[PDB]
Amino acid sequence: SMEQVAMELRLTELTRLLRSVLDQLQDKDPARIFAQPVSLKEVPDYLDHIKHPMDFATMRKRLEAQGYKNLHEFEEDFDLIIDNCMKYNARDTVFYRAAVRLRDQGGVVLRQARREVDSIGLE
Ligand SMILES: O=C1Cc2cc(O)ccc2N1
Repeated sequence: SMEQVAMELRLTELTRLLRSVLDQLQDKDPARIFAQPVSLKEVPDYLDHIKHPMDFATMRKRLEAQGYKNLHEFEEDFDLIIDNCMKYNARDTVFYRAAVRLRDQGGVVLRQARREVDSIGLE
């Protein structure tokens, strides 16, 4: 139907915006601490601690499959990256501190993304 196509165009548009958001968020992780899934070889007990692992590579895969239906879903995954890290790692670690900085710097980007999605009406 034309309606299905129209909705698919909207999703494709949302995906374009979220790709820009994702790039901006990942730029705030220049150490690439969150670039890839935590290695279960390097950290064999990780899944005993963290029940829903997340990372930028995994988000990017879901994104390119047009797997985010709205900004909320995307934000959920971003928050998993930060929240998982701040639980597994102690306060005095480079990992925890990187998560705090990513959360803080990233709030700015996500604040504008919310306004843009609403105004352009992408969801
Ligand atoms: O959250 C993490 C993931 C990781 C990998 C590693 O080799 C050492 C520490 C930590 N903390």
